[PDB]
Amino acid sequence: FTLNFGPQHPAAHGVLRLVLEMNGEVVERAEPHIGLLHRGTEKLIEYKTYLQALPYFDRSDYVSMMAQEHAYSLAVEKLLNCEVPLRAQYIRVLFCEITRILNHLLALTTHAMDVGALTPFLWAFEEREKLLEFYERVSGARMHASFIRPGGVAQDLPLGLCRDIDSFTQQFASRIDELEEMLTGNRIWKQRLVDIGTVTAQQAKDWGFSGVMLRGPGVCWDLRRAAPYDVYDQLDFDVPVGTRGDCYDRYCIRIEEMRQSLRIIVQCLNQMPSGMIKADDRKLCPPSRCRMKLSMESSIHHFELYTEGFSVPASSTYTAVEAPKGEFGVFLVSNGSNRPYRCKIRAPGFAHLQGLDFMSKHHMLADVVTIIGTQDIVFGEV
Amino acid sequence: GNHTAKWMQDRSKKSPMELISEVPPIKVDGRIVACEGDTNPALGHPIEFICLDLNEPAICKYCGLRYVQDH
Amino acid sequence: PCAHPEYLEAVPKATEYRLRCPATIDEEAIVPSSDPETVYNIVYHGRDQRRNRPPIRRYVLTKDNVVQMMNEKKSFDVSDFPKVYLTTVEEDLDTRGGGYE
Amino acid sequence: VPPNSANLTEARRRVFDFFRAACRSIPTIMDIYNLQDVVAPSQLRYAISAQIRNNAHITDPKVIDLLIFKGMEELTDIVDHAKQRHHIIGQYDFLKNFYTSNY
Amino acid sequence: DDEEAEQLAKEISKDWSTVFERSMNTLFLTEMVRGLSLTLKYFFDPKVTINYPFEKGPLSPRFRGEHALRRYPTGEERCIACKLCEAVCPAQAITIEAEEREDGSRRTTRYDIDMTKCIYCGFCQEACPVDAIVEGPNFEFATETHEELLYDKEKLLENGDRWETEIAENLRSESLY
Amino acid sequence: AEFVISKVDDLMNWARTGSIWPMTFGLACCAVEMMHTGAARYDLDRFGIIFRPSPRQSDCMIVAGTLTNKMAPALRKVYDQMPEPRWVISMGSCANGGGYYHYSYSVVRGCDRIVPVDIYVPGCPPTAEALLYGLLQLQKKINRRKDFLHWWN
Amino acid sequence: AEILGIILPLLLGVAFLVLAERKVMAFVQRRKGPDVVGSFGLLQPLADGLKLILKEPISPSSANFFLFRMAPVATFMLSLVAWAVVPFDYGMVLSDLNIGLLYLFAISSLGVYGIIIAGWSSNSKYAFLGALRSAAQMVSYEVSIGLILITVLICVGSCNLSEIVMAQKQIWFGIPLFPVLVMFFISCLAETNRAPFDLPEAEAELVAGYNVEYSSMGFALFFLGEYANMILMSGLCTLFFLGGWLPILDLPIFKKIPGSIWFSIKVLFFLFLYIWVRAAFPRYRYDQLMGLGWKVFLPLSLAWVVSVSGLLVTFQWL
Amino acid sequence: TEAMIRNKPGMASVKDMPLLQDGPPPGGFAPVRYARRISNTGPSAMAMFLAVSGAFAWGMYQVGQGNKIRR
Amino acid sequence: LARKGTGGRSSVSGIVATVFGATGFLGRYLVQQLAKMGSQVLVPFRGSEDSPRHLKLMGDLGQVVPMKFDPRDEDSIKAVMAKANVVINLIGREYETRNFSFEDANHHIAEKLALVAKEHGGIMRYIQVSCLGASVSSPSRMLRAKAAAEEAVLNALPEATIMRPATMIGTEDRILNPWSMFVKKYGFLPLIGGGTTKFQPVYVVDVAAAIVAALKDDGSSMGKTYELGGPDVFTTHELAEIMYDMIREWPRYVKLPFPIAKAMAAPRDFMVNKVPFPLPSPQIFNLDQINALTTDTLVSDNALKFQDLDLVPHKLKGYPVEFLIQYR
Amino acid sequence: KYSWETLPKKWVKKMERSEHGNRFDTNTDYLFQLLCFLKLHTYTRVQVLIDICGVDYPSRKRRFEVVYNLLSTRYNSRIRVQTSADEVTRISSVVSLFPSAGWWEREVWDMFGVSFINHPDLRRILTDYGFEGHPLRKDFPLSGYVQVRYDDPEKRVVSEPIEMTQEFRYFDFASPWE
Amino acid sequence: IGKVSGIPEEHLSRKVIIYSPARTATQSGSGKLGKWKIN
Ligand SMILES: NC(=O)C1=CN([C@@H]2O[C@H](COP(=O)(O)OP(=O)(O)OC[C@H]3O[C@@H](n4cnc5c(N)ncnc54)[C@H](OP(=O)(O)O)[C@@H]3O)[C@@H](O)[C@H]2O)C=CC1
Ligand code: SF4
Ligand code: SF4
Ligand code: SF4
Ligand SMILES: [Zn+2]
Repeated sequence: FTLNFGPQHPAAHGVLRLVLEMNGEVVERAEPHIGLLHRGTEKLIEYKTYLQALPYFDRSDYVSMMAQEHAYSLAVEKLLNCEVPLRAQYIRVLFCEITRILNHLLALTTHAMDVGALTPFLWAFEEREKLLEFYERVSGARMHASFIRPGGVAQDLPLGLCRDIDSFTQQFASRIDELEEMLTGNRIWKQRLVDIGTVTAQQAKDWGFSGVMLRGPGVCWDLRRAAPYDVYDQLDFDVPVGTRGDCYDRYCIRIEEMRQSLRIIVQCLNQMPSGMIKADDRKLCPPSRCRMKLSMESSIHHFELYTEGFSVPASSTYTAVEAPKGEFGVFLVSNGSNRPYRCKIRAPGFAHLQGLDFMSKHHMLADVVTIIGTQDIVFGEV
Repeated sequence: GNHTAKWMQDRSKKSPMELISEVPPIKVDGRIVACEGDTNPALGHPIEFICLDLNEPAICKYCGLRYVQDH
Repeated sequence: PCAHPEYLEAVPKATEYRLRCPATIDEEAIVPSSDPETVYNIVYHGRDQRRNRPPIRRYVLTKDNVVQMMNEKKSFDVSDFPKVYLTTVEEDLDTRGGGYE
Repeated sequence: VPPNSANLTEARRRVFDFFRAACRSIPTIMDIYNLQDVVAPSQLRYAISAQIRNNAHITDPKVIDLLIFKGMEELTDIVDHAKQRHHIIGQYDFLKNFYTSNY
Repeated sequence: DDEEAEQLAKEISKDWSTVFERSMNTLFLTEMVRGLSLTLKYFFDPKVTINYPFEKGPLSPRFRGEHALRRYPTGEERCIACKLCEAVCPAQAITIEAEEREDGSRRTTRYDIDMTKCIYCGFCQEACPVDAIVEGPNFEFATETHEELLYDKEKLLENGDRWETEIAENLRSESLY
Repeated sequence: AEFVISKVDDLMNWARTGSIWPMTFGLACCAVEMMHTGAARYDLDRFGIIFRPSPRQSDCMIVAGTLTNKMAPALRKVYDQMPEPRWVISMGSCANGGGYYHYSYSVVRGCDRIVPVDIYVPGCPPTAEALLYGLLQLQKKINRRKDFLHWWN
Repeated sequence: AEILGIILPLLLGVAFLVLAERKVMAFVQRRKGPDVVGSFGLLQPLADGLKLILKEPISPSSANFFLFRMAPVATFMLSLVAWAVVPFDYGMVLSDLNIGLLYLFAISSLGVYGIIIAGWSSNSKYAFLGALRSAAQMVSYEVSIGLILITVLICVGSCNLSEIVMAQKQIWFGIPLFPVLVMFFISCLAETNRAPFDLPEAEAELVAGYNVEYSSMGFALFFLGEYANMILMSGLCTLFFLGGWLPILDLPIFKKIPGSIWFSIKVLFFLFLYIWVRAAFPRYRYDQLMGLGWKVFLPLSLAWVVSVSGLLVTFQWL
Repeated sequence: TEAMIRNKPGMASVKDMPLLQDGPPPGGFAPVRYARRISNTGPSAMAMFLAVSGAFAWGMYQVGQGNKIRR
Repeated sequence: LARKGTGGRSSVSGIVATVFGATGFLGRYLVQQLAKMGSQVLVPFRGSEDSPRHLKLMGDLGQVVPMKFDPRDEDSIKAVMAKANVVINLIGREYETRNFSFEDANHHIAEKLALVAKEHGGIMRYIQVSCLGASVSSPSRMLRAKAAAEEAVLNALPEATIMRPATMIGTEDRILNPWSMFVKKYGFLPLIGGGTTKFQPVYVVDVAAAIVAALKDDGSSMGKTYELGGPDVFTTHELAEIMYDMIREWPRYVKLPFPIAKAMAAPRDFMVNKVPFPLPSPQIFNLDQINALTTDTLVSDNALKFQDLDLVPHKLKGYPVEFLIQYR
Repeated sequence: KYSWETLPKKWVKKMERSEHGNRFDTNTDYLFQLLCFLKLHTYTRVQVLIDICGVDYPSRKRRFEVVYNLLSTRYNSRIRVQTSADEVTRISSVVSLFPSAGWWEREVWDMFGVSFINHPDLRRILTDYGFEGHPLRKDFPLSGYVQVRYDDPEKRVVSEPIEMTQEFRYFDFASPWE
Repeated sequence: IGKVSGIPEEHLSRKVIIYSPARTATQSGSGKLGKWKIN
């Protein structure tokens, strides 16, 4: 018995087009259909410079924007050998972590709105509209902040942003507590989530989950502890790791990972060195407006970096960061030219949404939206 | 003008060419000027050093402003 | 009787927040571009990163080389083995810093 | 399916296999997409045969394997309601060019 | 194993005056009354809402909204036709054609940003050498018809003169970065 | 006189402009911005806008995100089952016009190729207020309908 | 007759309950609800209505007019006729039936027909099975409401609703049988669908879960029906358990004690409780839901009939 | 350049450039809480059962006395 | 014309048309042909701006420019035909409306557009669309008016093509869609006059393909009144036989003598009397459509057919009638 | 590296790198056999197929290069086994070893055309349903061949005609002197 | 490998020109030579 389970609530899971082969109410197999959001991203990037390539990444995962620009930047610094300053690293993490918070605040309470709890959605989205007052203030666009450029980061924080991020972090433990007091204790929540989509660790490894769905099963594997790719080796934070694997562990993790991300934000705030914002290598970082206008040699680079590009040397690397969805890695083959060459984007949600087939076997049809909830399936990456 | 008749169809607001051809040329001292832009060297064009050896005013290519030697 | 242990008193409504609106330049930021040691010393080939790298050394192995290597590898003693990334789980409630970071 | 086409013989064998499959599947094609009135089974067999014959001059076995795979893909997406029907009905001298364009 | 796991996870809470605690917290729905109480606290608290047309959300001088071609204080469009923004544009929205005007100084005969084919990433504002193209904080230009949304060659992007009073402010405050 | 017709059109338009429930084809991030425009700060339930989860009963359809060539038939099939006094809002550059992906093979060059559009919310990630202003422009498009005066020709 | 004076104000009550729910459930979410249409959204219900009325049909289909064009009429007529016996104040019941309560039980047993028929006439297998699931839920929390009413009936003498609200002059049955009010509310939540218990009413599965031919009138009538059934099943948690129209009896000098105003205040409390409890709690999945009406609210309802019968038989309190 | 963009009149040297950018105040920010401080200071298991059972014993006695008055 | 392109949807065809009846059943196919072969279309609409919305697509970013105009007020028709070289006229009604009478909607407009196009010297091809058999002394006042329209568009503007499409079938048509939704009166089809009428319907796509084919043609097809008949000369009963093949229903016709019908359509003919209320557009029973139904003059004589446009019409079975499946 | 000593020399056939992530450019025949190694091995335990990156080199003779990434959650290392298969060479599928390879190989076949051997359900995952052509190749034009889709008299249907759009402007930024 | 490549028929009868782009005469630098391109 085949059922074309589509997007239950649009605007939350946009193009979800599962084709469930059911058995009464018990689902026997879930066959997701991809491509409804397949923009030509892995082709369009081959046609544009390494700078023009960056805006696609904030548009790859639309609920955790800067994590993908941070995964791309670290793939055009893996090749460029472009050492970025300490302040660029600290800002880059303070925003990758603000993005982890922006994602878990959505991927928890959009999940909690698919399950049925209507209010956590709107509380978490007031919180997200506080964090977009930081995105929009530091770069310009509330969602797609093309801000974490290859060398360092686009431009320094405004002169009042750390004070505001602090005044937000002080009041954010309470918001997590409310999102938690409203959902963690509920017997209507546990019942809707405990023993739902349980993934034994061998399955989370096999299906390349590598995210909050690889730390549910108990595999202690965070690419901020495994492969520290910034000040992360300096910052202190504990990676919460589940013990059962059910969608109630992944929720409890995403609601603790939203507190450890608060620890990382507070650290990045309390220790942010007053250094240069971009790599001093002005052939990888366009010089400031003031310098390119006054200096002829800076003007030449501002011209050959906003038209030509880097021309990062010939290589091929797989740089993977811990994006909120999971291990978002961008395999970036680079022909010597200024344009990338098959900038393949390993995006979790392409490996997670595979897991829907075995996660939601023998679960009731109303659980198939809870699974899609805890996978944090955002179809931009799929 | 005719070039300005390609992008502007208003023809009531003065054409930028006239707005810059009606500003007087700026007297200066030396033989080279800066014309960094409006006033703020960071909100104007890249600094363009103009030569004033000729008698006629030498326009700044980026801003249209005109400079004369003022000996 | 709820999640208010004199700590939710940090409430969401701020009412004094972004007190200095962004486009108001009370303090003019500086945002250093280059380190002071690299302002009047613009030698680049030392600082270069794009092109200052050893060239790719792609040398071929023929059967002789690999049979030599297999015969040279007499035994796989410990420390010729990849180390395990040891990670165990350990329950902790709020002990890191006392809940205050 | 492994490319057992180490020769044109196995490839031709599986070409005939795919041809028999498409022919014996024409019933469901006519049913799901309602061509049993516009098109005759003779005509659909004619079209499938003209397809398999239009690309008959392929001395390469692997290219024939891939052609049969594309054909099986097309069929499987026609059998099920994956693609629509208004194309299936469509799937089934110099001067007169000069007057129109320059190409 | 799940059978033994259940037996043990239920033999953990197996001492009187603990079975009673759990029974009175699953019968007098007590986890749920802490949900209702929080929900009430938020029912009575002030509302984080904004009656939009009259007051609007906070922005920043770096905010990227409607593209505006700036002008030099003394008229003269700031846009010398270098085509750097046409080059840097990721979506290739800007189409620039250049002609030496009769005055002799280069200028763009055609400067058409296609807003629909535009990602509002601010690359044009960065790439332009003289700050000729900047994004005005407008962001309120929803158009009834698509053809209007294609911003014409240097005529509608020349409406930035109205927004110059705010664009000049944002630039005077952002240029420090 | 005609005044009664003018007021009955004002009334019909006030209804259709007060309660305008859109089937929010929230594909991609502009659905995340649309969710912020439905969220606590910029209420859309204030202006009557109630995000319907079904095309059956909906006055509008705020298509957002990249309309993929594969989600084009589904968008058209959804638009064909809205009740006739329907409108469509394109939100984001990818939905209104070709956008960042204008030249992508799999991306339609703007939903204006599938559904007839009535208000294009501009800006690739429109500010939540910008989508809100696009809807406050759709409200104007309603207030300029006067369908009764046209039924009387 | 005077049935207009109980249907028209109830129609206005339902129309303004759609707004009361949106607005209260919005205030909960830290946001003002419908607030532009009227002075405070007060005209928003009229806007929703006048919009649904002016929406052209998707297909006329006036041919099939006896099958499912009178089934929403039936559901709504039942939800409205169960209002006769509900007394708003002493001698304000429209028809004091000496078996009033059992008549409400029968009206529910016919609402089951309403749902089943209006779901079967929708020739959609998914929507029909959804309507059947919703009917089985509405009828499985009806044995629990039945036994809860048998409790509040043992406490009272007769089924006469005016007596059940007159039998509380000493104390409301909400104070001694509070555990029962919680079970009647959590059942009235589940008998009607609007609840933590609304998987058949999961936002999408509801619209595609009642009919195929909407034409707007069907959509409004189902929601007008659900909101009247809700005003009713909240006007029962306030007759039986809360004092139907009884004050706290302190007899204040400031308060002249109107009856219908007290009944109104209490039914407002229970409507606000419907909303609050829709906001703050996740859905039950209809597979734990049916396993909560049988395995949780039937044993805990049977026990209560034996407890309130025992404790009233031993000590002659009957 | 970079010594003509960050002036600081004087300074005798390329170091000691102004360098005024955003950061934490001297001494860092306050210690921010991140743990879950959910206060369980409500009515206990008892006191909730004994409030309920006290009511279904005195309130039921009141129901009985009200039944006596009504009879 | 001055064509610079390859196909359409971004090409140019030098045809900046003003399809006067674009917001109509024939108009949506003709506009799609003209704007899919890549040519501008200045669709003028009469009332609600929602009328030509379904035409803002099918044309690439200004290839279809819907414009507002009042039918009785010129200086607005001249504004719609300001920048135009082709002017097709699809403005016609089958039912008298209290405001616009049969002549004021079929003849006194086509003559008016003809004159105001003549004045606007530059309209290369002016196509005039009227029903087949619309010759004077035809019973239906719609056809007498549509004949006077032809005679006044040719006189006031020679070399003006005149299509004569017979009843056109297709989606959202006025011939089959009223019969269905009256089969929804329990299979009861009231074929009037006993189905002795002989009329040649035609797939509306092919009428559009002919209207565009007289534009792409050379100097010919100017002043030559075609007759876009179609294949398979049918009878009303026989055409109804094909509907019941698509919509799954059992043929349950009845015969209606013409007096019975004209009495059943005697109401809705007081249109000029009932001023304070417009009547609901008589769909199936139209006294004038019935007067036309009487005499089977709706057959293509030796006048120009589709064959004189290198064009052959589609049939009326299969896809060109598959819009009826939505009634099953 | 330990992995190269134990691995049969024939399996790492063509190439081997030693930075930017190490790779074993192997042969298509020994691939799933090589993927069987590095997994289910005590000292090399990958277990996690992170990614399968098709890469198209038009100037090669074996056009494509199916780059299998592999993470080793145990030893915390990442190896990138590669291959090389042209347009008509069915390559071994590793969905049997790492079941995540299912969708990645569907995408590699869809984008490129590198059919996978004994891969169950090898069906176009990303591109349109009636899609003909393989996008992420090099010779596939950006705007696609026939990929405009508009509504028309064929109501409720979006056609798939030949494509026409504002010409993608390719900018020749690449400068001499590299 | 033309038919399996999914390219439409009308674009496999195309006539191409396999040149090697000459050096841009304006700039005397050979860093873009030796890259044969189908035209
Ligand atoms: N339908 C048929 O079966 C047949 C029709 N024809 C002829 O084909 C042409 C188009 O047919 P079709 O589109 O179906 O016809 P419709 O009756 O649907 O009308 C089509 C167009 O005519 C316009 N129109 C009609 N009367 C007036 C008026 N008084 N003032 C302004 N505009 C007016 C309509 O404007 P609006 O939409 O705003 O009312 C619409 O744009 C007409 O000449 C018709 O007689 C030929 C053969 C038979
Ligand atoms: S922001 Fe500027 S550069 Fe970027 S796409 Fe838009 S117009 Fe082009
Ligand atoms: S806007 Fe800037 S980049 Fe574009 S042409 Fe003008 S000066 Fe050059
Ligand atoms: S237009 Fe921009 S913001 Fe909108 S969906 Fe597309 S990429 Fe996202
Ligand atoms: Zn100047």
